[PDB]
Amino acid sequence: GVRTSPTGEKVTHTGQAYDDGDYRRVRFSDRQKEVNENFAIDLIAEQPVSEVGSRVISCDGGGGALGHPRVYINLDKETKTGTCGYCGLQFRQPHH
Amino acid sequence: PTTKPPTARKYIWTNHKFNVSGTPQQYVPYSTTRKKIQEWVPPSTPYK
Amino acid sequence: GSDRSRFLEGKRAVEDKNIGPLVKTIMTRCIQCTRCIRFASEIAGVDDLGTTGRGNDMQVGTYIEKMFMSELSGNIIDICPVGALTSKPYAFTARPWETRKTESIDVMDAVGSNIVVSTRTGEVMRILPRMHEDINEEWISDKTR
Amino acid sequence: SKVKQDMPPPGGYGPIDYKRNLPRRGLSGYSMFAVGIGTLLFGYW
Amino acid sequence: LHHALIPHGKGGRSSVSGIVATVFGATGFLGRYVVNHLGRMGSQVIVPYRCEPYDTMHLRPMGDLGQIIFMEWNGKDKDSIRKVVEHSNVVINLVGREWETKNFDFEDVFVKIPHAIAQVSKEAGVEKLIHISHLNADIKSPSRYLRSKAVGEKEVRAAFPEATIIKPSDIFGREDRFLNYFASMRWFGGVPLISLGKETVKQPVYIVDVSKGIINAIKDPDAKGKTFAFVGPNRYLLFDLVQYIFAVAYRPFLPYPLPHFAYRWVGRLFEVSPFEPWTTRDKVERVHMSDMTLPHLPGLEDLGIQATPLELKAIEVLRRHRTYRWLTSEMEDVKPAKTVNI
Amino acid sequence: TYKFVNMREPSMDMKSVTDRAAQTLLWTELVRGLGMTLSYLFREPATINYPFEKGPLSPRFRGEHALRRYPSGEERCIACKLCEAVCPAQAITIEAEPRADGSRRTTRYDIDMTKCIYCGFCQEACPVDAIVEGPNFEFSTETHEELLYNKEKLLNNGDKWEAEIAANIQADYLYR
Amino acid sequence: ASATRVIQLLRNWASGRDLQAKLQLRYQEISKRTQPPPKLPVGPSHKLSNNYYCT
Amino acid sequence: RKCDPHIGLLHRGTEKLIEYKTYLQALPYFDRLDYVSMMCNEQAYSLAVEKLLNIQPPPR
Amino acid sequence: YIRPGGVHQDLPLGLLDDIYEFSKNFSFRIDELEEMLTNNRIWRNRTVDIGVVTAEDALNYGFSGVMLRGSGIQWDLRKTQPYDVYDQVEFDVPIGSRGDCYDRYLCRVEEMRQSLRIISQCLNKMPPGEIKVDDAKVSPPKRAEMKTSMESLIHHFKLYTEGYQVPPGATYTAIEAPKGEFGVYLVSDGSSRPYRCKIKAPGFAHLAGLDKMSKGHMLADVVAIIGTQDIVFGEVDR
Amino acid sequence: GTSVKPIFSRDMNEAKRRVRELYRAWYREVPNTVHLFQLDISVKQGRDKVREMFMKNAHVTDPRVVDLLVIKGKMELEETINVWKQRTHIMRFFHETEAPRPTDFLSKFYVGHDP
Amino acid sequence: TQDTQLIAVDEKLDITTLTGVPEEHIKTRKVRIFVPARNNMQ
Amino acid sequence: RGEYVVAKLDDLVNWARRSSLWPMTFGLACCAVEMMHMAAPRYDMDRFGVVFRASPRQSDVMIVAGTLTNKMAPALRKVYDQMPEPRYVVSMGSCANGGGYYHYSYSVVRGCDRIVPVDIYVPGCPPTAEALLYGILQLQRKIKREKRLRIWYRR
Amino acid sequence: DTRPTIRPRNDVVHKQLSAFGQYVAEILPKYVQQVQVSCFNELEIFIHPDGVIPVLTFLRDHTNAQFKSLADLTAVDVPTRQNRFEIVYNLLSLRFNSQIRVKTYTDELTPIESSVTVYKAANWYEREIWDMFGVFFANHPDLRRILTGYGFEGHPFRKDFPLSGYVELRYDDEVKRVVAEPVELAQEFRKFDLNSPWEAFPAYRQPPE
Ligand SMILES: NC(=O)C1=CN([C@@H]2O[C@H](COP(=O)(O)OP(=O)(O)OC[C@H]3O[C@@H](n4cnc5c(N)ncnc54)[C@H](OP(=O)(O)O)[C@@H]3O)[C@@H](O)[C@H]2O)C=CC1
Ligand code: SF4
Ligand code: SF4
Ligand code: SF4
Ligand code: SF4
Ligand code: SF4
Ligand SMILES: [K+]
Ligand SMILES: [Zn+2]
Repeated sequence: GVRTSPTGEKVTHTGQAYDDGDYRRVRFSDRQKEVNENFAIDLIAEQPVSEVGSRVISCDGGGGALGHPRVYINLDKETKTGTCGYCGLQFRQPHH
Repeated sequence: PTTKPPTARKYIWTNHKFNVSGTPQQYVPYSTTRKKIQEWVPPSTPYK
Repeated sequence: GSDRSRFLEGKRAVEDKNIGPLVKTIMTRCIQCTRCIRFASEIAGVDDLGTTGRGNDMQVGTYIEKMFMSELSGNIIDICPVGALTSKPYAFTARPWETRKTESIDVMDAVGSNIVVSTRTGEVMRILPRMHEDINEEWISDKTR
Repeated sequence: SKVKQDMPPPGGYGPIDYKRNLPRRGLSGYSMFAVGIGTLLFGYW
Repeated sequence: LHHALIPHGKGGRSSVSGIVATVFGATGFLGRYVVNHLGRMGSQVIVPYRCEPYDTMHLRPMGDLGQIIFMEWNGKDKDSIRKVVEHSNVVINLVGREWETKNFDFEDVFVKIPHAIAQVSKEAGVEKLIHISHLNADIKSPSRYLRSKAVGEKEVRAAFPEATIIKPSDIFGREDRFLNYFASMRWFGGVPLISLGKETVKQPVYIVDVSKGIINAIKDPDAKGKTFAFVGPNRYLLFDLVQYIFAVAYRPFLPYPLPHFAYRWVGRLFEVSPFEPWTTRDKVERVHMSDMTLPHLPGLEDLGIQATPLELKAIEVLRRHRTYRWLTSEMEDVKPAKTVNI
Repeated sequence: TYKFVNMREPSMDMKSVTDRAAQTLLWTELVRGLGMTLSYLFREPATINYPFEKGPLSPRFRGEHALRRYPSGEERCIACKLCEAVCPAQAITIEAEPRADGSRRTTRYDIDMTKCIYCGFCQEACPVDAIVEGPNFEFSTETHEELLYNKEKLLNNGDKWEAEIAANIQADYLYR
Repeated sequence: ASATRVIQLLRNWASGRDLQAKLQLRYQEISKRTQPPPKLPVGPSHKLSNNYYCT
Repeated sequence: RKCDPHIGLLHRGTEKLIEYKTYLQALPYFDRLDYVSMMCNEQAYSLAVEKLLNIQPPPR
Repeated sequence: YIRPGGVHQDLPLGLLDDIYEFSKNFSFRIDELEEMLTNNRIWRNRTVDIGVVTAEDALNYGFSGVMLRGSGIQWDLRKTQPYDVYDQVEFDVPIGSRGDCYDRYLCRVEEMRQSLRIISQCLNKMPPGEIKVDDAKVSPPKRAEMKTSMESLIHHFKLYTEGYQVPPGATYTAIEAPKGEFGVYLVSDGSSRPYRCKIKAPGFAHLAGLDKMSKGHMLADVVAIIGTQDIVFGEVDR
Repeated sequence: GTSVKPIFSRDMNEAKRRVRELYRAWYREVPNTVHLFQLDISVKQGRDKVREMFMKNAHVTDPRVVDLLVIKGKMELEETINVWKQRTHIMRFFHETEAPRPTDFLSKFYVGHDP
Repeated sequence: TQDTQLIAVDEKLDITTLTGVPEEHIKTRKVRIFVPARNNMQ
Repeated sequence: RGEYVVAKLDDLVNWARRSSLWPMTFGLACCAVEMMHMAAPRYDMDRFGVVFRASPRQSDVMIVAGTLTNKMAPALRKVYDQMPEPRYVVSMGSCANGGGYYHYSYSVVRGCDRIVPVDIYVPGCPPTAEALLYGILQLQRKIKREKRLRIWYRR
Repeated sequence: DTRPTIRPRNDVVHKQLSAFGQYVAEILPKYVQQVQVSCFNELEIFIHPDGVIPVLTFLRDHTNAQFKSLADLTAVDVPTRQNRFEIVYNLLSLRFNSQIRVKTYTDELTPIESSVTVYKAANWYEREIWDMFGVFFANHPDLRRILTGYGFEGHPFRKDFPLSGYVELRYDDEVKRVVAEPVELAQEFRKFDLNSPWEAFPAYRQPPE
């Protein structure tokens, strides 16, 4: 979800938004900023949480060799769905 | 592609752009980082 | 070290003990060298961490949840040979080869602890406790780092 | 699955020519001179 | 200063000086040199261009990456100005046409647009403005060059309270159409000037002295409101220009005191060519008119910029006119013109 | 083993001198040169009709960096910065920061197109195949600035191509 | 390929060689651009035993 | 009679940057050394480095 | 492509056949070159007997490759100092008699034919084997092993941060470039980065000879000297 | 270990000697280099440019180095005499484009953190 | 041990003028040494 | 109408210039060889105007191919001024664009912008031979969108 | 050498260079300081500075050595060592297909009489050394700045010379000519600290000095 600034300046996922007083905004008129509308924060948020009944789940991320190293995910935290640092896919432990 | 459609994904562009240079749709370099040295925002009203 | 692997089975993942908003624990990376527990009980002189478990399942931590809070608490980060314990604020910010270490002394205390500054591209990332023995050895308190 | 990298066929490959094979084309040295003189005599006549 | 407007660097190409000098009409002479000076220590000089981008292409090398931001603009369009000076912390006016155009009445080039850019700049939120007047600016003078200059000079003065108005004398440079001009009577004819030159004393000034004046006026805070006059080191009676210029170029000296009556006719005939009015009726009495002393307003000398003598650098503009037999001749072979001055 | 080159000997007999004299007077090797070019005139040309015809390439082509994304949607680059360390021209400029979710994500990923060399080292660096060189070469520009790429352009390039480069690494990761 | 017969003998004669036997443009001898999965071999020392880096 | 082939008009301090980079990043310099026979330069660099390393390349 | 410790990537499937397709016909095009150039009297009279150089003068000037072999000198790097597998392959060394620009030109085109011979033998000699050394400290581990095993992860990580630790010392490993003798004086301090690498420029001495090969000769012979030297402005200028 | 090999200057006088004709040639060199190279620089400020270059380094006392600048200055002169050097090279000594670096501590302070 | 018209150089060697570094970069540049402290994490 | 007349003249002049450039080669490094393959029949450029007339005086566009050095700096520059207008320069490859692989070096100026006004930039190290043909084509269309006679009419 | 990772050693010629090294050492012991060979069958005999003439004149003319192919004239700066500049020769024997290499030590000022007599190939190399490292050589025919820019300052491969340099160039309109301003980089060279603090090779380790 891209957000706009008061001067109509759409913000990027990093949060950069040049204010009106910034002289560095003059390259922006007559032209445009390229904004990755697919904000990386919310195309992972809508992804569901898979249910695997094990204490440690591999996280290859699909594609076999095409993915991220198979860092093993610890699954015993009931209050925290264990997510992978590489791909961010949240993994869960069946509700006992 | 008529005999082999590319792997359909959500983030893929639904419409392939040309070389946008020359047109007002050009690209302009700009810092994508955030400023990390904020000022003191001096408070107002009284005098020493 | 070798140049390949011979492991075919799975691995073991440890629950990340959560202590401090200042030091981050990834306990799966721990090699159980127990340097943290000794630098705690002898140097810091405070009972904070343990080695709960047994065998492959023995884990370095506090069992019951706590928040280790010593004045020199930001020192176990450097003693840790692996990234099992890392610095939360500096985390995911800069990496060795970018940094150009510059040495100076601490000012937050009257000790004047010798420290190493970690400018990367025009700003300070992390503070390292330069070894000099008399003033600070190679340990600095949290308020300085 | 065995090794599948790019390999030459078991018979290797067709024997590839590499000699200097400039084909000698032309006419006899006297023949070129004779035909040159013959055209001149015909032209003169 | 603004969060990023704060200056930084050793005055190099990639050093931010914090001055955002949107110059108006920089595609000629003084515009070329000021941007060269503006871009030397590094500054976001937004140049609104109106001609073909090709003719503006040569301004690119004197700016760092992302510095010379050419912007489309039109004089008539009110919003055209407001877009190019919206973020510019300083505005340097340079608009003006020394010759005449049917679509651009001579009033406009010194009254309409100069007023049309001064009020928008003050409405935008700028700090400074520098509109370039003439050292001889005088409406009552028969010079439409002077007549339009003076009225526009006070308009921007009235419109902009901090309008640091600059009134340089007859500037000279590589493309000044003043030195290369005065070399051109030999090509055109027998030097049809008035009264053999013994009726007009002028004080030429080298452009870099002028251009260094504005940038020094930029850093000077007290320059606001004050109306500095940029004057050369020495004056020069008109005849001395003609013989000296014909000397530093090794041209056949053919002076002729053609009176003002017939010399006015050749002005319109030079405007007859519907591509460029080589000489105009305004330019007829422009050179006949002499330069007033104007001693009360401050000059560049007290501003830190000295004045370079004309005879110090003439062939730098005039070696082009020197023929092959004498292209190698420098100042020293040529006698200096009689310094009729203070 | 070796071999001379200019060791031919001219025969002095009546026959041999006649051919050489005929060659000198009646230019024959010159005509032989003429015949070579003329035979090539009637040879079909090999002029690729750009842009309508385009030259062949291989699934390994290197150019036009573009960050990719996982099938879920999150971008691949975890800011492991091996590409930065490897980059032999130091065209890459990466600054990391802990994202609000918790995992890393580069807040600044500029690769200067006119410092880069398209050596293909960067794809071999990141183990998450984050940055790759796409098949594009049709990004010539008219201003030096637009060559200076950033994170936003890199992602936009990735989303633009993705599908083409998705099959490219599928047919090449066996070799790698 | 392409060309016709009478043209071939023209360039065959002018060059004194048979150009139709082998030319300088690829028509059909080119290997298929898409190829089967290239199962690569392993290293000579790829073994779970007696391969210490001490050797 | 006398000839002086002045050079430097392309000069780049190739090994000056080679010192600051490591061996792998140094490899593209060699490909750009001779812009005619490029991989032959790669051959010389690879032989030199693996000669110091006391490691021979595989027969393939 | 060619990196310390083997070759980076493997040959794509079917490419070896394409090499055979090209090699089978490239012999024809060189017959076209030799017919167009060698026999024509214009090429000889303009280029033969031009820029001669005696064998002792050539070698003592630091010349190499086509400079020596063309000018009578009997020496080639592969035949004498066999580096890599060049000993196994067979070829001929086309040395010249006089050693002018023309003789060097013929020496180049005969090496072209000899190059085709070497291509023929090696292409039919392709082994079953890996592309890079089985030492992860010098060669990057396989991408399949990259994301599977920890040792491979570290070894590629460190190899791609600082590289590899090269034992100290120095060497002058030199091989013949298709232009001349190309060598490097790679002295290593022992860190992960080189200390000093002075690259032998094969044209460095070759361009030094422009003084005499153009001496006593026409102005147009100067470019003929350059052409037969094939002066490439990347090595003589570093 | 104080006794070391000399290049040309066995004593100070020979170092003083070589400086002499070096200036003799260079003083005779300024008027023409301007003339041929079309430099817009009068002869006078060309001559004393050589002058203050000459004592911009005339402070060292080691005889081994002074003659090294002699040959360095010697051959900087040779490269100029035969139109090898161009307009940019001759002018390069005549520093033009940069503003004078700061003189008073006030000017050091106002520019930036630089000393 | 090296007798070839050797000059008894009693003054400390000053090669600063040959290297031709800018004058602002030879005086206004404090130059310092030390042996690096070990990276405490390593 | 007058604007139509100046439009037809603008098209006639623009179509001639864009379609018949006479580039002059200024290759200095490996960027020269790959453009020099555009001369090879695979990506023939003489198919559209750009021909062998060379003769830097008789040249419209200059292609600066390869690394630019400080000692090369003035001699290249003086070529540019001697080159009659309409003169445009094409920046070939990472080195001529912004210094590329030798950006941090003492004998190279970072980019040709510091010397000549660059009208078009072709990335690559080296750019593929056909990619320059595109760069020439996009420069050709750049000339197509030129309003020299139009802008004169407004004046 | 059944293992294919390490390169095989070759002992027969390894002993041969050492025998030849002693053979050269005994003949001219006035100038040979020390001689040694490495693992990769590369022998190096070390000479004194004033020894450029006879040692090469030896190798160039000896009936049993006859090393005539001059390979390269390199220099290696070592700031620690007093004679930091180390001029390195390299010769190849045509008949005996071997590579000799002689190197000396030299200060910034101390000269070397030009070895153009033994090998005129050194002449053109000799220009580069004074350009590239700056070491002047005595009685050289014409020792010129040939590879660096015209009127350059200093010696770039002295390890005290910045990689970026001291002067940058640009075309300036107000002078219509290229002006050499001091460098002002758009980006600073991000140096990388690439030195593992653990022992790399116990073999070549320097003992406590
Ligand atoms: N000696 C002298 O010549 C002196 C001159 N002046 C004044 O200084 C100013 C600049 O001088 P100089 O630089 O030499 O002049 P030039 O003729 O070289 O350049 C004038 C500039 O004004 C711009 N301009 C003028 N009118 C318009 C308009 N209506 N719309 C858009 N742009 C416009 C031109 O743009 P474009 O090129 O696109 O038309 C051009 O950039 C002029 O007003 C001049 O009279 C002051 C004192 C002395
Ligand atoms: S110091 Fe680190 S690695 Fe060692 S036991 Fe403690 S957490 Fe584990
Ligand atoms: S860097 Fe070290 S501590 Fe961190 S994951 Fe890798 S091996 Fe473990
Ligand atoms: S291709 Fe090479 S130079 Fe370009 S960004 Fe990747 S690693 Fe850097
Ligand atoms: S190497 Fe790949 S994963 Fe690492 S920072 Fe670069 S793009 Fe991201
Ligand atoms: S951009 Fe690349 S190919 Fe072009 S000159 Fe530079 S290094 Fe060579
Ligand atoms: K740690
Ligand atoms: Zn995962």
